[PDB]
Amino acid sequence: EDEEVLYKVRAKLFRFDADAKEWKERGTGDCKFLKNKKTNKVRILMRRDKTLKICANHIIAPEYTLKPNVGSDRSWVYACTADIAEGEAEAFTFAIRFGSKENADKFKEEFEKAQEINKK
Amino acid sequence: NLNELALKLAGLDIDE
Amino acid sequence: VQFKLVLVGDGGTGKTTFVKRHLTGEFEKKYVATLGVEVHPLVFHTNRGPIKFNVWDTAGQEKFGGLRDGYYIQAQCAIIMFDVTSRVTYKNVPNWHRDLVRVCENIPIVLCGNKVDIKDRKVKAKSIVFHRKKNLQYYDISAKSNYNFEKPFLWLARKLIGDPNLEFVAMPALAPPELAAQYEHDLEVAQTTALPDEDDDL
Amino acid sequence: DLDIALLDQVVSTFYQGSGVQQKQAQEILTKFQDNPDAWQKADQILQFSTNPQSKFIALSILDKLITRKWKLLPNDHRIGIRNFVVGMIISMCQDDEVFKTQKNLINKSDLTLVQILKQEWPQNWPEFIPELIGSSSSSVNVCENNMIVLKLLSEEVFDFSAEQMTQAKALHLKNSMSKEFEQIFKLCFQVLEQGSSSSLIVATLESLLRYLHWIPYRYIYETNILELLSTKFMTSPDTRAITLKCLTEVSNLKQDNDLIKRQTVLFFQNTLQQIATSVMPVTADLKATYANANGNDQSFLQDLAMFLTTYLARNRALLESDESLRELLLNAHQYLIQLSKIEERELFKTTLDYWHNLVADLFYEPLKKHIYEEICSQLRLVIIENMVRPTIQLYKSEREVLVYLTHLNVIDTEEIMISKLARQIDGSEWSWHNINTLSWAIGSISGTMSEDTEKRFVVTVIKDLLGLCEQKRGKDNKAVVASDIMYVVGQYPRFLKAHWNFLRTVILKLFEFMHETHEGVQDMACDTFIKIVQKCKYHFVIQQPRESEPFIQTIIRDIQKTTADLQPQQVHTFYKACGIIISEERSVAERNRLLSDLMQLPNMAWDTIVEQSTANPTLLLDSETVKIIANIIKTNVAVCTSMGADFYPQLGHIYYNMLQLYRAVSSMISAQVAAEGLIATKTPKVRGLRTIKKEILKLVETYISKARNLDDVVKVLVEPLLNAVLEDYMNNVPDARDAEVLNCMTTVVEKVGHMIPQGVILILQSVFECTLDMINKDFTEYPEHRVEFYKLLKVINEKSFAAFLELPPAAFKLFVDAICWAFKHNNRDVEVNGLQIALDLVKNIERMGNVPFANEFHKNYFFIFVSETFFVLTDSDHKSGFSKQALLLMKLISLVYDNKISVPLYQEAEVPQGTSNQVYLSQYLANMLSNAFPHLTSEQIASFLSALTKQCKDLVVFKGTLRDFLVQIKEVGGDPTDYLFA
Ligand SMILES: Nc1nc2c(ncn2[C@@H]2O[C@H](COP(=O)(O)OP(=O)(O)NP(=O)(O)O)[C@@H](O)[C@H]2O)c(=O)[nH]1
Ligand SMILES: [Mg+2]
Repeated sequence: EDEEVLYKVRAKLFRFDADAKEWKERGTGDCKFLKNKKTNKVRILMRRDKTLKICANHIIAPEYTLKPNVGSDRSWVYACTADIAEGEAEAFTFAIRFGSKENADKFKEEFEKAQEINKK
Repeated sequence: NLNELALKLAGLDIDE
Repeated sequence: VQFKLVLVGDGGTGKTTFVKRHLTGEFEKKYVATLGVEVHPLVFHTNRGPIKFNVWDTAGQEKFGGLRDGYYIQAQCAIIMFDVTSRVTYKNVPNWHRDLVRVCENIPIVLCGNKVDIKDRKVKAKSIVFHRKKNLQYYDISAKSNYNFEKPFLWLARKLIGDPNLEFVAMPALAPPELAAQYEHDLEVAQTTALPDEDDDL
Repeated sequence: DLDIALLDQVVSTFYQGSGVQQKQAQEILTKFQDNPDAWQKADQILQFSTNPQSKFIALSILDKLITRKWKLLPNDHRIGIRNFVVGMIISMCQDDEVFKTQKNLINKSDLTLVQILKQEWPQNWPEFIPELIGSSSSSVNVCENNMIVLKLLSEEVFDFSAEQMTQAKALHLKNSMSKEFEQIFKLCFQVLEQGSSSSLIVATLESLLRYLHWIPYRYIYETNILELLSTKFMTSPDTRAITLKCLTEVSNLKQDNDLIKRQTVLFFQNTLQQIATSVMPVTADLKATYANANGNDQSFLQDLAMFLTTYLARNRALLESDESLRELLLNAHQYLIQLSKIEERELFKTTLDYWHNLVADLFYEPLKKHIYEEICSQLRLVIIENMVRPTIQLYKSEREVLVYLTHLNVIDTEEIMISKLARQIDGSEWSWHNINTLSWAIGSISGTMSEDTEKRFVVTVIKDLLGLCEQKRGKDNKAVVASDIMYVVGQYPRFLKAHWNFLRTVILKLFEFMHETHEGVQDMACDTFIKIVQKCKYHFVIQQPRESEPFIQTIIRDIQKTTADLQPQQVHTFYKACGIIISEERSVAERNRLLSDLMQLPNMAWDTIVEQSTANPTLLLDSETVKIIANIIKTNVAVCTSMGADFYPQLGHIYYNMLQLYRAVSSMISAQVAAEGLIATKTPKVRGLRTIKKEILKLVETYISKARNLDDVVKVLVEPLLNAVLEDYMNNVPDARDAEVLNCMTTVVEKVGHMIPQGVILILQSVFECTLDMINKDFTEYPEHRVEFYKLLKVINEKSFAAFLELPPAAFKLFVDAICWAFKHNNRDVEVNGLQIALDLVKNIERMGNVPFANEFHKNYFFIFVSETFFVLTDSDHKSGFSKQALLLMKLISLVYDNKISVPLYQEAEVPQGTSNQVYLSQYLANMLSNAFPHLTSEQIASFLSALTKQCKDLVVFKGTLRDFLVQIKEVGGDPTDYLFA
């Protein structure tokens, strides 16, 4: 709570199992953009419903690129290099889906607005 | 007959 | 502070899928019959500290039964699982309970009816009564929609710790940290693969 | 041989270890257990080992040897293992350290002894029971463990025998224990009266609980055992829990004698006095006790609720006449009242089932309800405060009880609800949760008061509920109350029907709430609107006094501004609601024009689009145009849903263009599959196109399923539909075929299939062979086509069986393979459709008579069906369909023992001429079972088949013989005389 909530959205997060070519669910819950009041850096923290376990915890790096999935108008895919949700910051290729195309678009703007702030 | 009640509910509102 | 949990039930009811949902958040669509037993460590965070479950996911089918009732030794809590879309899995619940309370004869047990997400429900609510005289706690659960999927563990956690007011709480979030082209290869293959369950609400 | 010390480390790495080390010790401990001759080394582990877990695992290896290969052993192995086990148990009962710290091992040892008794007792062990009772006087530890032996024996013989042993074997054991019980009961009663070891007393009671599941009644009522359970053993918390379960089982036992009645009153009297003085008084708040969860309080409170309800539901009448028993009766019910306030839902369902039993009796039986006036008065508040949102099943039970209580006394129910409402207005009990539950209660008793009392009650509740909304600030607060008002007014239709001016105001208010952006309000407004329409349809279709037109015309004409800010799914509900009203108009021309006016907006949008899309089109690559089309069709589906046969004029306005749109959408899906591959079927653009096709099919299915003019269905509807959908299905790649096409054809065939024989032939030709190849490589791919495939074959086999006779012989052979393919599914819907099609098929062939087709069918496929049914019956992987398998098998067998198969089932070249089909059937079956189950003896197979065929006209007995066969194939050496059981 040493942060401020830039944006909050309901979403379901996927991780891609390379050695399988299948997507795997990782969590359903509230996805939040948290900007730290001390360092002004913004991050992704997403907790799963009821158990309240973290399934996404990484910095919105300005290097990351949001690209759509072949079979979804309401999803974004991006590669992540340092995620510490289970401990140990490892690289993942993530998909995130929302309830509508309106939210997936609104996510894409706030994700870019947070990417700017992150480098000042 | 009860138009006394109908006009109260016609006034039911959620905003303000 | 760890407790051993035996998970028993007929083959296909959802024991293995239910545990994978708590360890990785994954939902497995394929039925790979568990062989003997798979032991997994599961940890929850409560207002009374962390609690760890040594989950002994046992085998439903008899051909893969393994040790059978040998897996139950020194268990501290248990989950009996059945299929609300399969009458035969509920008919066998007294068989599973009979083997279980011959080895562990006063441990807290939860009875779970899985797959309430499926419309064509075959075991109606009013018919499920076996838990009443055997002092079992019952929950309608679904590993696919995550309906009541935390209730069985929260109940066992409250009995083994001894506080009826125990609750699950939020992990603290550590601050996140801040020659690669094989990442843009495995990326585009990820774009080529459609996300599963595109019709679901979320 | 065995390095026993190595074993004791394998087992310890398994139970107490972790990681890959435990996973490897796991897979080798299983390999040791399932070695077929590891039982020979159980000799050593049981006597040399220091680890009790190894002695447990070794007793597991013994149990599998005893249950399945006992009678194959040489005799002196059978007595070497017996004498051992008996000796090991005796050995562990004198060591007071092993008897108190190794309970798991002694119980597993007693179970293994009981497995031997099942095989050997009493025919080869007549001394067991008299010997077991002499040993009981030698040691308190042996007396207790012998109670564990007897408890486990009663369990395996009476409680878990029906599935595990043959009817003859179980009957033999039940008779054996019944003849020897007078001896067991003498010892059990002695231990209970002479004390004093608690661990011995509890083990005795836990075995008495098992006996009550059948022992005659004279052992309980004609001894002093009832006063012992109802007094001496209720005082100590060690024996209390199990004693309560025994008195619960006694309240269900096998009753005219006037003295058994006083004993049934007596033990109930003693039990609840002990509860009053030794546990807690009647006024204790059991809600807090249960919430604190101290010790076994929760388990005890659960057992008290089970004991009270069980006894009260059976013997309530024994306490209602005599006035000396009145305080006992109502005190027992006051405990139930206190138990009913415990917040634990599974327990609440237990007591609520009894309350239902009670208040039903008071509502029907005379001169009863005055006894329980104070009980019922409390029960009223208990349920009003725990009303759930309308589990769906728990609400119907809460409503049923509350409705009964309102009939028993309207006036008290009315004031509790008004008092609870006032305490909401003053704010002492105000909560979002508390105002919702109160509304659900006020809504549930609707229609039970008299019409004029209900009138005065509704206005009082609605009036005061309106002031609640005026007084609250904030939308979250006003939205909760506004929703509860609409729920209540929707729950009282009989009041709305008689006061049109008030009804007119509510609807205009729901229309107002539809422009509200707040969460859930629009969903509440639409749900309440259609809920009011179903119950007051008539008042919108007639010209209400002092207005100029039916209110439906007013609703229709400004439908665009009324639904202007709803979501499409909410708009579809609104149109479905108007369709309900329009169907009330029974003048055809007046109904058909209300239909025209209602469909005006979607008909206008439909017309442009067909226009500016035919001529083009490419417009259907537009994401937005596809959405506009789907919602136009969906709106038609909504209105057709509630109008049924009255929808036909609107269907014709769009039918031919809709089928053309269906064709055009079929092309573009095929185009983008060709341009981008199979992954195109997952893309949003193609998924929007498949939605148009699925929604078009749904509209046609919805109409035909409800059509009344069946001549119109055949004449104008079927033939343009078949041309549009069948060929497109047949010539698409399997990953673009819509399984809804099968479902549509099922609805068509089910209603008009008897009138379209050539149409059924063309349905089979286009979908049978190509869908069968989609689903005949595994049991997984295309679960939707799988289910719909066999729903279609089922109805075709029921309604147009001639279609299967016009199949080429190679295709008919594929039909039979698909029916047997369905047998082997574990998927429930596929498997029962499969067995049904087979059963419906042999009856279809039976009613053909003595004709070449019927004869050739029996020559080619009779034994295939006999053997495929025998396979799923005896493989333990399809036990959910045992009933349908047994019945299909019985029809197959009876066909031969009634000489309904005229041809010989064999080839003349393989058996003496003149041999009856019955004799060859017993030979084919005898050979088949011998190759499939080689460990069966020849006498087993002969006696089983002898019993099975002479019983092929008695299903219940037939099933018992199949069940006996399923037990004997799980072991070696079963007695063939078990099939003479009936
Ligand atoms: N619709 C639905 N399917 C479920 C649900 N839970 C599990 N399944 C499905 O049921 C099937 C059985 O999965 P599984 O977890 O292996 O059951 P099991 O009891 O562990 N089998 P076994 O006892 O032989 O090891 C899987 O295909 C799974 O997708 C559920 O909640 N809903
Ligand atoms: Mg499994």
